[PDB]
Amino acid sequence: KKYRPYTPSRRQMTTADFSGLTKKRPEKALTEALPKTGGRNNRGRITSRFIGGGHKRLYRIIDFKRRDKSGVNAKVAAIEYDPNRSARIALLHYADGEKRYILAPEGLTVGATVNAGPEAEPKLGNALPLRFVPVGAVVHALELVPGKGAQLARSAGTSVQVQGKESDYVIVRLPSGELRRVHSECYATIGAVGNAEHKNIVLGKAGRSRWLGRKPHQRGSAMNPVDHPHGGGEGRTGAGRVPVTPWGKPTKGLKTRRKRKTSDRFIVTR
Amino acid sequence: KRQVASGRAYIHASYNNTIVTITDPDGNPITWSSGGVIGYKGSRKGTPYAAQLAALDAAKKAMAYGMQSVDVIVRGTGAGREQAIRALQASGLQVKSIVDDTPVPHNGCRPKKKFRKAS
Amino acid sequence: PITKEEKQKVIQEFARFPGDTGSTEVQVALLTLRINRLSEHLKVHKKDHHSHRGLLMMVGQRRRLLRYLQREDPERYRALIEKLGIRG
Amino acid sequence: PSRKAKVKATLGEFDLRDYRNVEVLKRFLSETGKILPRRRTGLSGKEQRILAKTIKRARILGLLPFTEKLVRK
Amino acid sequence: MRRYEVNIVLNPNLDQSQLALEKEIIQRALENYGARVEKVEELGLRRLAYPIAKDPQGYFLWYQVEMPEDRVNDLARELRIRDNVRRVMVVKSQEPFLANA
RNA sequence: CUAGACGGUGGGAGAGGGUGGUGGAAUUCCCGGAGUAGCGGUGAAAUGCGCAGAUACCGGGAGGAACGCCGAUGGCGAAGGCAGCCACCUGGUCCACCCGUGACGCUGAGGCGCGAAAGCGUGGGGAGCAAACCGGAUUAGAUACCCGGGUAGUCCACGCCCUAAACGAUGCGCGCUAGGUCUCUGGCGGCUCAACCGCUGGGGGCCGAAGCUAACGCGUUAAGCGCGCCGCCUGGGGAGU
Repeated sequence: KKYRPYTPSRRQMTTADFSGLTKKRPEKALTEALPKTGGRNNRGRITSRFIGGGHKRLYRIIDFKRRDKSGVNAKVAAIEYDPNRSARIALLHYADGEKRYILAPEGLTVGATVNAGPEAEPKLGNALPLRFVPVGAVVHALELVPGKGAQLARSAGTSVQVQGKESDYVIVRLPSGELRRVHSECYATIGAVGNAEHKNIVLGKAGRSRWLGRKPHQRGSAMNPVDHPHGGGEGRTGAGRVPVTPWGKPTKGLKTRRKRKTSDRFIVTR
Repeated sequence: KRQVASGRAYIHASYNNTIVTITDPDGNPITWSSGGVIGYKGSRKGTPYAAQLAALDAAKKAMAYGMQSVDVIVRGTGAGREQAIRALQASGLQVKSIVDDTPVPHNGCRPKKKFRKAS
Repeated sequence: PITKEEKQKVIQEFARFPGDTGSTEVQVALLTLRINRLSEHLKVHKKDHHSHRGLLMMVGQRRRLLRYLQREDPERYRALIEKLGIRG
Repeated sequence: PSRKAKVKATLGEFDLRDYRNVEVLKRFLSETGKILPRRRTGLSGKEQRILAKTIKRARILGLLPFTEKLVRK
Repeated sequence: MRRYEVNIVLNPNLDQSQLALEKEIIQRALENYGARVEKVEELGLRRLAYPIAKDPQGYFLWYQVEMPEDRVNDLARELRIRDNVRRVMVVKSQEPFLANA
């Protein structure tokens, strides 16, 4: 009884609890193609990760933003949800050669303009150098790759405030990693998310997604004397700050040193 | 390494204690001195005697690098700058301004439980 | 400007005799007519209580002239009802 | 009781809004940053009600800081 | 549209060249902006008060016009956004008040 | 028919409201810097931070929330409640010039709105401080008052209760009965006094014959004189069972 819009959150019905999905869409026929791709689940003569890993693969396809531009004039109209994650994915337009999925701020009916050109339009735009951040509203297209540029693919967050301008030239915050001023020299598409919260919005029950895309997990403690200690008591656990094969359940920190994060401090989470 | 002679001193003051600052013509300090150095803080500190023996320690590491002329300004409200006054010319120094001010939040924050209402 | 500028048209158009300074044609109409830019105070200012009740004094007049036009001359009654409807 | 020098509105070539030829905002103003209450205000209070923001602009506009300096508080 | 009053300030460090260029962008907003223009005077250069932008000095200007309400929420942002302009104040002028005069 | 109610012109007043950028003395701290032995805090002390550089001092930085001075008998305000620049929108308010509609109205268990701080939930959020919990310490005893930390919390959206030494403890409205002391505010302008003055209206502390209580005292904003109607009280406890 709050956000936009229709969340199948059935307040206890019949084998379909408080769901939560979709929105509006013009409904597109079906995607024209899907370069390269391949698949999922497992790899390298083995398998890896025993959590999730359903049926439906691919669909996502690349989304190379702006590698060139120099003068384009686009338009935008339709749109289409598709990648592995519920996040929509826009629909772009133009008429030159390729398509390249493009990003999508908030939803639109029948209009727009677009230019993708350094100094162009207040509204929706694309390609342009980086110093262009007076206010720095919703981004939803950030990226780290000089010639390239893409990154994110999720309807979660996608909104960063840009810092000032001092030595070492560092600015812009990031989704959820507090205070970590990153070095920067690229671009994005600056636009909203469309159904922000809509990314981890609850489902009814279990058995219509976890198989149907991903896989059935909520486990722990193998109770396996061999490499899995957790398991061998009257029904308690006693001591043992162990997770699995003594992997340290607690923080224990991790990656540091590194290229970057050598002048990109402050990354602590609460 | 200065030997400028004509320097200043970011004097200060506070209730419980007080701490004097001695810097150069533009800001960079030096060291520090006080009266509550040796055993004098619990109940002892309840008197300006602290601000008293404050120069009788500073001169040790201050009036050594040629400094007999210091600016003088009042900062903060101390338990007893009165004694600190004795550290005036009585110690072979110098004075400058009679300026006496102290910062205070014009409700800029949340002080203690009580801080408003009249009558 | 808010005085009677807009009301100027309500003189040779929606009014009584030449110079109607206070008839139904130019009475409660101004109220509903004001709603056009009145509900405009709802984009934000939704907390501006010092203006929201400023309309509470017209809640009556808006539907006060009833037992006088329907219960007699239907003219001043359905004068322009079919242009605003009743009970929303 | 008792007050200070005779202060009010002798001249009038000025204006409580024009900046190109600001005068009273400096001369008749407090030797401190304290927004004139009524006494030392010189004028009274009516030409101060809105005056407050008329000069406060200077603050955000860098034209003025916060307050000045004094003695004996 | 009605009578207004705006004042813009930015980076004076640049010579008169790159310091009075934004004016051009305003010119396009004087004729090519629905209505037209009004009057204009220039404060020239009046020191602020306390240091800002790490410098107690600067250069100033000022204007006064009339413009489309819609383009307003973008007219002043147009230049305030960049690291240049940092303070702006649009005010519908029409009948302010005078110190008994 | 216009005294009431109602809308017009022309002006004015402020902490009325929703939204957006933020102005800076702020104070906890991240870091470098100068670089000594204590800081802190009680009426006497301490968990803590000390030999890792503590206390403090210059700068670069993260931020959240608050808005001194004006501030006083002040204003807004049905009231709750509200004292930084500007803007989109907006509420209630003021006299003169009457413009006209022409009784068109004041109240009213029931509802709709408000819904003092805090308290519920979803997501966010975190500097300062704070219920639980926890320390040095009072004293015989101390889950009080000192100090030292910190979670929900004090914070943005939205959905709840409907409450308090919520008070002019006195329900809205009209007419009326000596005035004065003083204040924020609009207007007409008297030998045009160039620092003035009268007259008139809105809000607000005070004094009194008189009327009223059993007073204190209300005292021009009436508890003095009535009225158009809803409310409650009817010996206390137990009782908001």
